[PDB]
Amino acid sequence: LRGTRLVVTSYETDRGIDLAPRQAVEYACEKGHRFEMPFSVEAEIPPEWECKVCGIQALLVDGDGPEEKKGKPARTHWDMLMERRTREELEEVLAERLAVLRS
Amino acid sequence: DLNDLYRRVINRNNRLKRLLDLGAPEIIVNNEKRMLQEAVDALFDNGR
Amino acid sequence: APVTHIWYFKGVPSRLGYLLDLAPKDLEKVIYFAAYMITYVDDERRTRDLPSLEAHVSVERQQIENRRDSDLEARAKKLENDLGELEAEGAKADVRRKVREGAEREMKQLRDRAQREIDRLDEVWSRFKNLKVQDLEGDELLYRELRDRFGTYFDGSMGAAALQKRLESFDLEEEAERLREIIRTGKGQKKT
Amino acid sequence: ATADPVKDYLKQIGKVPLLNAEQEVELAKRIEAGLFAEDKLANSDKLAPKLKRELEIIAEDGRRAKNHLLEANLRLVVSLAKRYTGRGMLFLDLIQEGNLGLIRAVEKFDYTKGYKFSTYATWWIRQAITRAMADQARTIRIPVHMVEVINKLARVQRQMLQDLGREPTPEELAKELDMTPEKVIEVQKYGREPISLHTPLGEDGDSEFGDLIEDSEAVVPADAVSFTLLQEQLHSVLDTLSEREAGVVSMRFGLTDGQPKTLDEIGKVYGVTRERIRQIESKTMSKLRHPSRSQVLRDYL
Repeated sequence: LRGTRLVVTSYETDRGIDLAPRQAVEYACEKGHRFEMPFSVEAEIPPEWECKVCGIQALLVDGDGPEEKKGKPARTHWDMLMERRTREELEEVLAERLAVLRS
Repeated sequence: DLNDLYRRVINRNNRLKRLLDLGAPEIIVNNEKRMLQEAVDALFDNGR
Repeated sequence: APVTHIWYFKGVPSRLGYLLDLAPKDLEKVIYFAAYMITYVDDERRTRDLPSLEAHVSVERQQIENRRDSDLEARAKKLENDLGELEAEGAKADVRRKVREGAEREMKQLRDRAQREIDRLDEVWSRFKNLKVQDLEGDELLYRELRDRFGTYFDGSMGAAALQKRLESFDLEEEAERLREIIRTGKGQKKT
Repeated sequence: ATADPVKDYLKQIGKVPLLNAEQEVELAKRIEAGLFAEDKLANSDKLAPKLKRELEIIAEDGRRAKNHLLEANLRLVVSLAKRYTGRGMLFLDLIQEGNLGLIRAVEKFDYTKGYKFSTYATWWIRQAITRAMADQARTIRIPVHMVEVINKLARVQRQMLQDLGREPTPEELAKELDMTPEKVIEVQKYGREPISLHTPLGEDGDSEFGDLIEDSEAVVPADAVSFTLLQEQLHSVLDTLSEREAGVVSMRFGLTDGQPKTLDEIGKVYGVTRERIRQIESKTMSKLRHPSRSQVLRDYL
């Protein structure tokens, strides 16, 4: 039989090569974890990353990251109740339930 | 055959994570937890 | 959720059983969500507050007996009303006695229910008296009853979380000293 | 704790009895009133402690009603999920997915339509079960629409085979399914299940299917030594060339460093013009591409 893992290789070595320049950017975690990351000089620095210690969101040493609201927390039972029913129906069922409870 | 066991573990774990924060009765939550433990047990030692 | 390692649970001898002194059947029942385990009890507080709980249960039993005698009086009044309603009526014995037999059976089953519930109250009381750590507890209904009655003064759990909580607060040195003393003094299968 | 968990779950779910239509309507009303009381509490009106206590009590009652409905209806999920058994997913996984579907349905049910609760729950349970089986049934996942197409093709092929009495040809299915034969064969190919590397093929039970697969992307020592010899021999041929020729060739092709520099970069070192770098390189290629130095390098190509 013949088989191949989807992996590519090159006839090439580490000796006798000059490495391109890189810059170390520092990131900090909420709990105090700090780490360094090497990036190419001809690169853009993203504002947010994941931590190398506890796998939580982390920002740069200098903070310039605001919050943009995401639109998909809506799903609850309350908003569906608003969508399905008007306020008067909820008020009258509420009044009936209080009446029977205090009865 | 290790990919299947890892997939079982991850599926059960993700479903449990969804159930816990969704808010559910103790019956199905406990059943999910039992399934997760059995999945991990089958991963480590199978048929024991 | 935490999970257990099968090697340190199943392989004979059960290492968890030996360390915690739990029979393998009890451990298997606990980890696989079939019975609760008590992981904490406040002995000094319950010993101090025992008089209040005793007073509460005695008051409950006295109220139960009061309700029992009230029910007896109500049943007697109902029987007298039935007798007055069907005194001048002329019919066969069974026709006029069926309702009285039904009322008597109702009273019998009512007092049987009262006896059963006071007995189960006593059972719960006794169970609370002799509660200790690593005490497995099936019969979900009984656990819920005991929790709602006296939810404070102890904690219970299920699954590998209970075993984790126990292993966290476990004094190895004291148990080792106890084992060494028993080995020095005790003899028989206990020593082995 | 028993070796079989399916029996344990089945015997556990049956303790809670069933419910009637009026009970369902009353429970739904309790849920509605409890949630509206919860919203009123969310509002910052002080009101009175007794009214607040009553509102909290009815909210707890509504929560209890929702729970009770769920335990009562778990049996419907169990009944529905049993006809999807097989096809990869196990029984309990299907049951739990159906339970999630039932919870979703209970979250979005109303009694003004005057229908028994079983219908909406059945629709949502089947939807959830089929979606889950579409997403968690194959090691190499396939989108929902492709799985639907595969199922449609399989059903059509089975029906054609049963009715006609022969195996349908690709053209027959293509004209029946209204798609090109290439699409038909592609859909047939996508659906296959991977074999296992641990299937024993040794009659005595020692070998496995995975012990006879050759690592195709494995460094063959002969090839590595051949490439090393080629690399060492290439430099010597450049050595006999003049200094400038070898230098410009090496910089242009980056043999020494691996970075092919531009013509301006090469000319910066020697100070010659761009056009000069263009010409000097050409003469070197003409020299090497001659019947006087090619023999040393012909074999390696």
